[PDB]
Amino acid sequence: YEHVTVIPNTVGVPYKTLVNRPGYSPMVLEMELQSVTLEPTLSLDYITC
Amino acid sequence: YEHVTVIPNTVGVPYKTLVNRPGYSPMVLEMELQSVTLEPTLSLDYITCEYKTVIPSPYVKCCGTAECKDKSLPDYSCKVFTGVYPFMWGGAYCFCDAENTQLSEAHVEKSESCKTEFASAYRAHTASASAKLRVLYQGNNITVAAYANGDHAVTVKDAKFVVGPMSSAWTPFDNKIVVYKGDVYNMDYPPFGAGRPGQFGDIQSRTPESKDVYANTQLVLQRPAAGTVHVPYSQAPSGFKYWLKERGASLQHTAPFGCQIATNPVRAVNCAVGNIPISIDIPDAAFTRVVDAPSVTDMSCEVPACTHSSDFGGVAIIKYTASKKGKCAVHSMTNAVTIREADVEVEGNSQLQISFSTALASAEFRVQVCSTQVHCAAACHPPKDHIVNYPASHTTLGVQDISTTAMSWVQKITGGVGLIVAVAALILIVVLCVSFSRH
Ligand SMILES: *[C@@H]1O[C@H](CO)[C@@H](O)[C@H](O)[C@H]1NC(C)=O
Ligand SMILES: *[C@@H]1O[C@H](CO)[C@@H](O)[C@H](O)[C@H]1NC(C)=O
Repeated sequence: YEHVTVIPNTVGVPYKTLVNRPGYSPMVLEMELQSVTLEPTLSLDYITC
Repeated sequence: YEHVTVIPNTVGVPYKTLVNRPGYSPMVLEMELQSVTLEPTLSLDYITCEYKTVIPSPYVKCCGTAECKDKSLPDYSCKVFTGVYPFMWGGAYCFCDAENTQLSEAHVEKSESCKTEFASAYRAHTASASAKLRVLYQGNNITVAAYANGDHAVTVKDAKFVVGPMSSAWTPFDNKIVVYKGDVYNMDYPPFGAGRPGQFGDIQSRTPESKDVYANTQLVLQRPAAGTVHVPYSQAPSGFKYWLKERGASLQHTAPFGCQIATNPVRAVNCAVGNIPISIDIPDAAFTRVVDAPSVTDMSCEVPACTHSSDFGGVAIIKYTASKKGKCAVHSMTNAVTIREADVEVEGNSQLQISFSTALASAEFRVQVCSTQVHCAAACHPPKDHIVNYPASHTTLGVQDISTTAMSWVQKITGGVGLIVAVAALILIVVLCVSFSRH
């Protein structure tokens, strides 16, 4: 019951995914991105003022 | 009619049987065997238990020489030791210095525990089989029971029937069996009066209250220490008392085909071996005339979803047109497909949905609904799960097993060479017939 799919990294575009498990009515799920955050690991060297 | 059928000895799989009386609507009877018990004939050989070493006070013969008296006790042991000078709290028990002797005597008996704590050695030879069968007869579940030898007719609700004899005579019990409280062991116990010391059967009696007993315990009395009043003797390590350690595994776990062993009485339950014949006679009152049953037309079958699995993974919707309201029997003419439902209520121009089990990936099968066959073409998919906790019910499949594209593929692969062989034969013929007009 694990469905693996690949969606483009674009916010605000609804994507349709069809899960068809045999003997069950097909189901379409719409997926929507809202934010993709890239948090880098920071290391403070020094400050200036 | 008198209907004879053979069903496999497997618990939890319901089998449907089609009774076809000419001029009468077919009748489907659903039978499922609940339990099959194999109670073997028991012959009590003997009982064994813990012994008790009865050791009386030693006969100290002071200033004299003691004499052993010959008694007929089992494992009777007596030994006279010379030159004993035993000491008590206030010195020597004997006035004489050296001519005093110690007579040591000992004998073995059954312990009291023999009435409660005991092992029995039985001789099992033949088993009487009996079965309890549930039959879906006329919309009702009826439960019957009879011994499956083929010579016990049971008539319930006007249905006369007899069961067995079993096709296979296999039994999990051997000739020699040993029974202890709730555990049964297949063991070649030593015969009665020939036990070995330190082994199973060192002390044997015939019944829990008998008075004579056989014993082979190797009791050997040793010489007592100087000035010590005690009775040293060689220990008799009871084979029964440590029998409870090297037992291994009882037959409950080791018997093949999943036989369950119970005691009081000892019996083998649900031994999945072979098939069983059952003959059921029933007069015409259960039967319904072909004219009295509704007829049908314009039958079509569609399988919108099918998966070949242990459960009812196939569902088929049959659109039809009938003539009147009534009960109709459904039966598969193909052994590879099994329908859960046996009887349906037909009305008119309606449609029916049935659940079926199959092991074949494709299923081209004809179903005789209301004494009329309809062909259904299906394709079934493998299931996601590998382990089921209940056994399958669609197991009847072999090597001539129809499938999907496969047989078209083996057709397309069989583009043989016989055309090229024929044109080479033509060349050979036209060479021979230049001068082969005679032979
Ligand atoms: C219980 O003990 C009685 C007497 O000691 C004996 O006759 C009987 O077989 C025993 N039953 C069980 C189930 O142990
Ligand atoms: C008969 O018993 C079986 C199992 O208990 C059940 O599935 C079936 O519906 C019953 N049928 C009737 C008519 O009682």
